[PDB]
Amino acid sequence: THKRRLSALGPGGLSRERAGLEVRDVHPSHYGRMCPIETPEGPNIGLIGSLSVYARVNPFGFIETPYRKVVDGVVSDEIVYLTADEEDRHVVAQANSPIDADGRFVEPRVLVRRKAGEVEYVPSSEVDYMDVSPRQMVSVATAMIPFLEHDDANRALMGANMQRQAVPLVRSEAPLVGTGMELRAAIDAGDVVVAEESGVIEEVSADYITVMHDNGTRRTYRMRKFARSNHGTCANQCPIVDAGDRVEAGQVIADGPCTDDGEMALGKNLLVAIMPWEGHNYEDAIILSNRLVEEDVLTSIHIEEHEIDARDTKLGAEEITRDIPNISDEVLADLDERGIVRIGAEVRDGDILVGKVTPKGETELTPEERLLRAIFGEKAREVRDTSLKVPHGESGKVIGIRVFSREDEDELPAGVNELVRVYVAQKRKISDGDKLAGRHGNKGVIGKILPVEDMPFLADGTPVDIILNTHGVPRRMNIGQILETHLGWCAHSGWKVDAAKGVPDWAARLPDELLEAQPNAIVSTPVFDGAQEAELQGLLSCTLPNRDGDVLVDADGKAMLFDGRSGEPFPYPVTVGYMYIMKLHHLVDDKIHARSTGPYSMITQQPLGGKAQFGGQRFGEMECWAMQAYGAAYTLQELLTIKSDDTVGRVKVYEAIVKGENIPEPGIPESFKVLLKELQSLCLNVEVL
Amino acid sequence: QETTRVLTDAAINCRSDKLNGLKENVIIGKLIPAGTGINRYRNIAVQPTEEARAAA
Amino acid sequence: GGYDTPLGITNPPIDELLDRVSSKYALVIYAAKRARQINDYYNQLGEGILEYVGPLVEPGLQEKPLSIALREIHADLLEHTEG
Amino acid sequence: MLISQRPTLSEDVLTDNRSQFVIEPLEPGFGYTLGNSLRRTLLSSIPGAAVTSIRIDGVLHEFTTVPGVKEDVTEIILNLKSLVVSSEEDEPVTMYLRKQGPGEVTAGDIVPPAGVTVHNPGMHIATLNDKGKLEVELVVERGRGYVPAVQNRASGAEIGRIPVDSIYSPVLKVTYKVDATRVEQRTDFDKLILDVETKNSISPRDALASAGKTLVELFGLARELN
Amino acid sequence: MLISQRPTLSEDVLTDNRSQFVIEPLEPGFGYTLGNSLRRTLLSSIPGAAVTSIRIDGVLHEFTTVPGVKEDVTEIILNLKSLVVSSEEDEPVTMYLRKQGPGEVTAGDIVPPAGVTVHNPGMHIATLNDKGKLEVELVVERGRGYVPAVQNRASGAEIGRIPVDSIYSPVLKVTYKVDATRVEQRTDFDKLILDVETKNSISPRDALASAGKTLVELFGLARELNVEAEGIEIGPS
Amino acid sequence: LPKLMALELFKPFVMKRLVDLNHAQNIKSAKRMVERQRPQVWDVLEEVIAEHPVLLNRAPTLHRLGIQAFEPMLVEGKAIQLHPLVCEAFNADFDGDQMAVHLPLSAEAQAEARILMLSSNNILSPASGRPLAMPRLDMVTGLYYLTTEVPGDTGEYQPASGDHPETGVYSSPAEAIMAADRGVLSVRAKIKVRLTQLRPPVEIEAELFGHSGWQPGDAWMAETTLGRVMFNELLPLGYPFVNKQMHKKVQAAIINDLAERYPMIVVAQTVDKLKDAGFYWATRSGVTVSMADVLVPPRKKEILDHYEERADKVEKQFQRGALNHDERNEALVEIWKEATDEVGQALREHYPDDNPIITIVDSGATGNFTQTRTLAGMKGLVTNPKGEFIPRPVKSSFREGLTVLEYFINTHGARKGLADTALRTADSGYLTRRLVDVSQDVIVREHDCQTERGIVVELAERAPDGTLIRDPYIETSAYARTLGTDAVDEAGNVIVERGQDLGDPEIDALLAAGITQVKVRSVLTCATSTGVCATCYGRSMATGKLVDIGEAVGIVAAQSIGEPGTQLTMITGGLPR
Amino acid sequence: NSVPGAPNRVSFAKLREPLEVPGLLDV
Ligand SMILES: [Mg+2]
Ligand SMILES: [Zn+2]
Repeated sequence: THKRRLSALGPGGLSRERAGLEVRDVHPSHYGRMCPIETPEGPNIGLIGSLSVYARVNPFGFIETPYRKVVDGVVSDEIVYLTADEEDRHVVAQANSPIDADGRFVEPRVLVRRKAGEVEYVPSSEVDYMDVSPRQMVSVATAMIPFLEHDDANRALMGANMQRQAVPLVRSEAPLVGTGMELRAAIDAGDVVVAEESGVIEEVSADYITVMHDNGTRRTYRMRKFARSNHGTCANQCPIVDAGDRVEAGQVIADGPCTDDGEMALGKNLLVAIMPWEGHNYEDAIILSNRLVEEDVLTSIHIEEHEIDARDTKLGAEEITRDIPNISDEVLADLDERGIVRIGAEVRDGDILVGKVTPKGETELTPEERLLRAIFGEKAREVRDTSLKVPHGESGKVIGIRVFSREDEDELPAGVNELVRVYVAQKRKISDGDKLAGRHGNKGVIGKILPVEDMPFLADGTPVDIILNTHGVPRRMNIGQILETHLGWCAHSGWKVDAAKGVPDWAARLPDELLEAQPNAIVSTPVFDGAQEAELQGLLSCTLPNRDGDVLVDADGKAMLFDGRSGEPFPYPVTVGYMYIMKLHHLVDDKIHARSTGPYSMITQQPLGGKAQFGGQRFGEMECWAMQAYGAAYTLQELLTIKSDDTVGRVKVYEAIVKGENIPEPGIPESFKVLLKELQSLCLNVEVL
Repeated sequence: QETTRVLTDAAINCRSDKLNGLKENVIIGKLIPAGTGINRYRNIAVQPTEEARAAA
Repeated sequence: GGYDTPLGITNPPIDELLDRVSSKYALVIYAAKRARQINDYYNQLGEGILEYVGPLVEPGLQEKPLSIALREIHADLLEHTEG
Repeated sequence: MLISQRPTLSEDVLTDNRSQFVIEPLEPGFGYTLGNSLRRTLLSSIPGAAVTSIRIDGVLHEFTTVPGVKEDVTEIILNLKSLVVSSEEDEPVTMYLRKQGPGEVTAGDIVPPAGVTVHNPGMHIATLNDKGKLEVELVVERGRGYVPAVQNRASGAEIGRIPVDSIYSPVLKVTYKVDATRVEQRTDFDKLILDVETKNSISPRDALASAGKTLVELFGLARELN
Repeated sequence: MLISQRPTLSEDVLTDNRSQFVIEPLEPGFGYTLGNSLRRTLLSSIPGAAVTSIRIDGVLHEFTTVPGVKEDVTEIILNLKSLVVSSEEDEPVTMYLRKQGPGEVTAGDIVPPAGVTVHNPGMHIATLNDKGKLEVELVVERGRGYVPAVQNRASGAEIGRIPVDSIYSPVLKVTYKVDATRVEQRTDFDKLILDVETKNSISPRDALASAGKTLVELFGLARELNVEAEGIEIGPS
Repeated sequence: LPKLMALELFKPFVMKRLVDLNHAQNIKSAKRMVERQRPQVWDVLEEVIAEHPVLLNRAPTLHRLGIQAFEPMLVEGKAIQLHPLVCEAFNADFDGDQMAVHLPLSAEAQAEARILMLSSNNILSPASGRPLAMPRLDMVTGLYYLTTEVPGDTGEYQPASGDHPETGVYSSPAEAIMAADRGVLSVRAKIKVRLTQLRPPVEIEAELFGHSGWQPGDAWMAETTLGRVMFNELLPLGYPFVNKQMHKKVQAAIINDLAERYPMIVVAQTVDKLKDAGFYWATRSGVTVSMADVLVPPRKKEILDHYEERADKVEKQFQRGALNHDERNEALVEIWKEATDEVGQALREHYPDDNPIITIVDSGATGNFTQTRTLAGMKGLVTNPKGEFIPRPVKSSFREGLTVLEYFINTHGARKGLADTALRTADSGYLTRRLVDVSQDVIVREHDCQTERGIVVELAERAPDGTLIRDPYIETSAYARTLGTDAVDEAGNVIVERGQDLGDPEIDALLAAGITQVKVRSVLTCATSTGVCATCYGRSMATGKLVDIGEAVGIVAAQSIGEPGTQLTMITGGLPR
Repeated sequence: NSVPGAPNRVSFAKLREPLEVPGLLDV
């Protein structure tokens, strides 16, 4: 989706604030060519478009679209790429049309669009051209979203935008229910091993596959193993087949990322509950079950990279070595012969990565410390102890070691003698507060990781996975999760429809040959032509039970459940079932920041905040207005003075905290006096009285 | 905005402040005359009863 | 009247305490200067004695002098003037 | 009236790993809380055996591959998480597993030291080719419940040590249901049946009566102790 | 196993029969193992006596009128309900309260037979206006727990004896809540809060030991399969 | 409080304390020992945190109460737990927002936290005097289920005497708890008990007592359900009974009265008990969503067909050229709006009341019935991104399943819908900011200005066919005011004198007088030089009493007006108007 | 459906699709 992407702004294009809110909206010419759904939620609406499925580029530089052409009520297969300009003159028919076996219409009266785009209803005489399909207004990532036609387009914009931010897991079970896109998606993605030549398998490995082509020659295929992303995710690849298989050109041999069995997978199938419970689902709060963390089913992979070099200075050169200034040896016994640490060390924050040391120069010391150095009998050296250490809240093993040097023929920019890189990976458990969502735009964070026993559970006693709250339903208009709840439990359950004498009217048309299901099934519904509502109620009417004769889920799709806390059954049947969920990338180490005392700017005395900095917390304006609204002015005098800009106070209040003495009075903000000097620079007798 | 002409005329006027406004007192960073800033409230003598001081 | 037992910071209730000061502000500065006298007092208690006195009410085992000054106020043991 | 008798128990065996347990008579509405009590116990409070950590000669860390095998290490970790074993004594003894040649790594191919047994010998682990060699040692420890991974650096173990989360759990699924007479002359009594399936480590009598002994241990201060 | 801690019990003394209990420490998750358990336990595991059936002379057909007193019939019913009596005999024992003339009848005004006792004899029951001679039949038997009012085995053929609910439990209200304090040193262990409401008959500490003792007596059924089983140990006192 | 971040924050303080007892030699063993995170820091940490306030912020800053104080304690993990009622003041949702951290060090500011900035005592609106930590959606459905009244329940008060007694009488409430916990007595049934601890309303204890209806130890019969019983058990002892179904407005009146006549500390206690019980029954209320729960409007089709013959006649008359474009356009607008109104009325008329779907808005929790009409029923008319309505119209529902085309039209009002949001919340602080600017010298200066001028109030105008009808807009107009003029009657006497706070009993008294004009002191007549006087201004919304001297009211006025300007929708009636 | 190593997945397509999806990288 970074590709196929339509952008408005840029060089040779408009200015962002200087373009009005009229180019942003859609026009009826946008139909069939650019999906109106996929756009970022922030200040880019109308600026970033998304290219649809069946579009194609004009050699002149425009969008061309195929359409089926009908002559005299006979629809041909004559595929004609068309532009919107000639489309204005012409007659575009309807996708879901009562078409009878030739291209012939049952009805004579058909909905149609004019060149204005107004929806008119016409007799079946003028129609030259017909739609090829449904989903023509739909982009690619839009097309993986089932039951779109039953929920809000705004929520569709939300969760549609959310699915690009999914993370890979380590298991990759296929989703229980999808559409005809996911198998069709990854085969053009090119992260998955596609069979180039139709041959037979000769011999595989864990890391390579040596194939046997039918005509003579062979070929090996090195799969990539644990490659680092641009964001630090896992790009491991893995074989799925055996060593002697007659394969065909185009087939899947091995998959890499989130895909499985030829199709994408953003998570797992889980058992869902729809009750509100003890405020732990309070306004989109989400809870979990204990089994998943212990069965590790949501485990993530994160690779973080560090890099530093050895350079030259005016005095001399930087040094990478095992020789350190004054330091412990416990912090050295995991390092190699020549500085850097060895393979497979587990670090904590503050540990030393690369031994880096530079010369000082020739300075003087205090006589008191020079005395102590005579007392402890150790002059150190004329160098500086400035080595590479790990940033904070970080752990994990180091896998790869990459290292360059100027004297060793390595091309690298000037002033530099030597380079090194570090790759640090880490298994991370799922914990509280992380960003979880379902496909229908519903989302939220993890409040409480429960034990396994305080949990809703069946008459057969099977514990539930998550519980969702009621009130996300009405006002956000997102009942498609309920739809796939019923259909999902139909899939886990399985059926065999007992119409041995006569098919019911819900199932009288849809396909044939479908009226059974072996459970743990593999099903799909397309975008606009999937199931219908009485059919959904119809599949619930067959209820192939787990072990014994047991209708746990009634004809209204609810179950009777027990208290997992005190024990008694609940006095109402509860909507429950299965839902396919997913996990995103906003972990708690990412957005955490904290600081008592650190680095500051050189221009101002303000704290500086970046990646390797602790971060600083930007305090605004209306905040100060509300501080005035309390009138807690001593707080304000604390904030803007001893915490912001006055250097000479910071040592005083910090040292007072050290001794536990009184809080000193906040002195004059010296940053204020800087303005006065600027006024005195410009012919101003300014004065205080 | 247009701060130059806003300053240079008052410099002819040689006008001053009264420190009465409070947003200005944020700019100078001194205590504002609002909330905890009134002199009758920030100038409290604090001393015990002598009877409690007889307890010692 | 009879309400409940309070917990920690909400102990004591401010409802009796707002009776003692006409405003909230002089209550704040009142406890503030008192607590300044106490944090004077312990770093005065360490070395040689001065005319600084206190505390009037017994503390807990480990208690900060802010709440100690609050309980001095709720005990109703001293007075003040305005400015 | 104070109807005066004492309820009893008996067993109806369903399979080797699954069976029935009936308890009657009862106080009215009572058996719900006892049922959640014993269920809530058996989901948590049974000791067992679990392998803790391993070491393979061919690796230094986790995320590499052995030449000759088909599978990466972490998939094997997830496989051996699904094993079952039972300890006799209480100390961290070691194990071994070595194999050469093409084939499938079965759980029954492993050499046990004296005192432990494994209840699923044909469970798949991995596969190899002509070119591959198998080497793995296994450290099994005794305990209860869930434990997360311990730190190697805090511990005194070697470089090849691989800490993995261990779960001590014999049980798979616990459920129950009641039969309430409540006859309409107020001599009311109920009926409880219990069904627990373990994962073929111990009998339901073992976790059942042992957890009951833990309960009787648990309410000692609930007695006339105070 | 061994729990590597030891939980303790302590009572807190409010007013007379308003005891209050806490237990620390417990590993997760064991407050809920015994909260509703001890609730139903001290609810309905201890025997007791209560009013079984009553008959008053002259209240034969008109179900709501007693002449000579202010009170209607249903007030006498509910007022006799809150009347503590303790006994030992496995039988519906008969009692008689009777009084002529005006007066304010109290709980001590009835003659007790042997085996029963009144634990609040200074309780008010009834007021007699003028010259209304009283005679009330009373039946009390033993039993456990709370019962609904039994339809008596006459089905219309009864002389006018009135059966009602019998509250054999001497307890009055069980409530509780949990907390999970000391989350780091104890590594997320727990905190128990108990509150019990009790009649004046005995101390709730006495009922505590007996009922929980019967709870221990009840799981001895679970105990008598494997003596050589593996339970988790607390330890000595 | 997350504890790694906490220990990361409180470093110099714990570095002071750990050396004081002899765990360390110096600062260097202290700081290094912190960087090792040795396990000896933790029991120190609980000592150094307790009795120290903290501050928290969420961007953007709309009004004053978006930063409030607390006392923290430790929480396992890297997530910030939070009491739910401050989400109203934060405008917060559990989606993945951020919140900020602030911390004073000077104990003066710590007292500023523990007295003014503490969230314990900022309960009401500074703009209206209604509360903000007034409970909401799930507590609303909890109390609403727990206090609704259902006839025909099991074991309900029978009386059919002649064969058996009345049978709805119980001595103690805990008796009814016990029988309720057996399956015979049902929870939501009308029953009769006698209450020995709680207070009956005015009419009952008036005729029972007259002098004082004190209720520690004297009883009185009643007839309610058990849910309202344990509801009023959570109420304070002095307060009488209620016996109504609980609405958000009703509970708003409850918190209003208890906020008036009582000290502040009892309030939060009662509220925390209310969220406890409200969650307890909010669980067992059993509110689900199924596909079968959304019912089908049965004869909606013939209404659609009726307006299809109407619109077919109209558009035929446009096709003939009997009328022009805009006239038939507006004709379709009005006719299809009438179709929308009929399907709305038949839609609400069809449903039973025990649908959990309607029960939300029956409680008035969130949304309205129009959202149900979009859910089940019909959507109707979609605007242009230009702004004109589109004449198609939209006929189906989400539940009926859409076609391509109606959804494709709904794109316009959707996306042009979400365009306006950042425009609103961006442009509001501009005007709001200038309101902060011009008002920045508006403070309280002294106690009393003592002019005699004053404004007059409308005060529930006559309508002499009923001779008194009440002003709806008393509430922003008459309360928190001070009399500068004496209230005079039909000739009589001065019923209310100069200088009272003008609450509800003044409305009762002057309403008993039946007068409509009282000259009342305001801020527009204040004759002070700079600032205004407390008598000129009146009762602040903060305490519910007379404002103090150290206040600058213009700032609170600025946040009050500029704050809810986001929620303005739709000659101009909009916000730039 | 025109995919060699495809697993079976049952659909609810009432219509057919005469033209297949083009190649996505062809843009
Ligand atoms: Mg949010
Ligand atoms: Zn004035």
